[PDB]
Amino acid sequence: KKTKGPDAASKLPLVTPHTQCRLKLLKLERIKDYLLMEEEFIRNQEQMKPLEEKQEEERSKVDDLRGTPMSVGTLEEIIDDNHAIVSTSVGSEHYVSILSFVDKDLLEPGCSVLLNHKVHAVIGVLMDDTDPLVTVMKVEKAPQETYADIGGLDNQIQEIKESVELPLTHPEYYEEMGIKPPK
Amino acid sequence: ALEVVSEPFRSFANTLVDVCAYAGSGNVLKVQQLLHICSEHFDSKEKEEDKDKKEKKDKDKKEAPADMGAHQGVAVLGIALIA
Amino acid sequence: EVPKEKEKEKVSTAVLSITAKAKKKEKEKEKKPEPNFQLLDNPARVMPAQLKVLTMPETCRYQPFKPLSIGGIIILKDTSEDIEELVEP
Amino acid sequence: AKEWQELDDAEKVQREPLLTLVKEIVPYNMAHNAEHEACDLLMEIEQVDMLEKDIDENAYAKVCLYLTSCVNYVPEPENSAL
Repeated sequence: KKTKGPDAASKLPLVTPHTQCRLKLLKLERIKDYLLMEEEFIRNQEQMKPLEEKQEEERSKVDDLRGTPMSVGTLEEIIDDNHAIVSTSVGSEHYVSILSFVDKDLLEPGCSVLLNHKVHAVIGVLMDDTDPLVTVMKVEKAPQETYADIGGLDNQIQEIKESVELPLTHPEYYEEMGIKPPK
Repeated sequence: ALEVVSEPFRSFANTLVDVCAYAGSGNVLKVQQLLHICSEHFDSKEKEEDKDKKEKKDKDKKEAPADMGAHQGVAVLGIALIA
Repeated sequence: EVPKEKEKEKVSTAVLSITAKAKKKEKEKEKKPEPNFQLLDNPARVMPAQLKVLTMPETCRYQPFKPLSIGGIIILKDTSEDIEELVEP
Repeated sequence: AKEWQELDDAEKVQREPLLTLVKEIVPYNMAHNAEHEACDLLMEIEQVDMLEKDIDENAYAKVCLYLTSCVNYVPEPENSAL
């Protein structure tokens, strides 16, 4: 998938005039207007469309079969189609049975595997095990500055722009000669 | 009003005609009212296929927000009409 | 005595922007018997709260010789015959 | 509008449109006529700022295009021999 997860930001397209002025007032009012429109629409459509015949009885069955407090364990040498070995956090090698809900693909050795608490059984795959000390380093509220805020560093800014922005802005410019973009 | 003389396809044409009118005239009154009613009156019953045209025409009357509200329309569209 | 089966399933608006002024201007432009003294049938229920405050209906030809402050079957005085509405449902 | 706006040729020019708009919305044409009877002509140079702000504002106006219509009639004289 390789999701190109952006900074999930830019919710401020940026007010053009910074001098207190009715132009600022009107523009920010437009911003608020669209934001309120979005809130209203999402709430209204959540309430409407009576799909209350939801839960897709079957998914309820799956949740039922996978009990409460599921545990996180590391999959290990997979033995048979309907059988595999798991290693709990205490490093104990149980021998569980892969139930049908689990896609036989996506379950490779070393991939964190969900389990049923009572009868250790691979119930589902987990593709989000990023170290909670590492996910805290993703910027999700883009700092509010623009290349115009910085000044007097033309030559020293063009150099970074030619290796952090242009290579993904117009990558044809680079391939046309075949030079690999500086990294 | 004169186009109120037909079946739900009259509502179709109503949405279409309002949209075809307000091409870039960014407003909130008509946009809000259509955005709301079109999807709050046609998804429940068998008669449907209107709730697509309003959003698919938010561009019209909004496609030229001095190139400012475009970055907001993108947010509303992408978040809502898909997710 | 009412089905009392109502259902809205609607969402109330929250539109609140500069557009409120246009809404207001356009709106201006566009706009520019009981019980406790009734009657009752003969074999009608009489609650004990009113078994002592009812009314004597003298219109018909007969009156109850028993004092009228209680409930229960009370045999009235027999007047002359040939009365009206001799009904025994 | 005729005196304080350009009291020293300062950035007060940006505020005169605000005043004349939030006020005299309907008689903005006439308020502008009184204001520009002398203020615009005393400095033909200032009119550029007025045109700039009105241009950047035309994209923003009331839901009903009475202002947008208003902000379209008004700029003609400014674009005129003024």
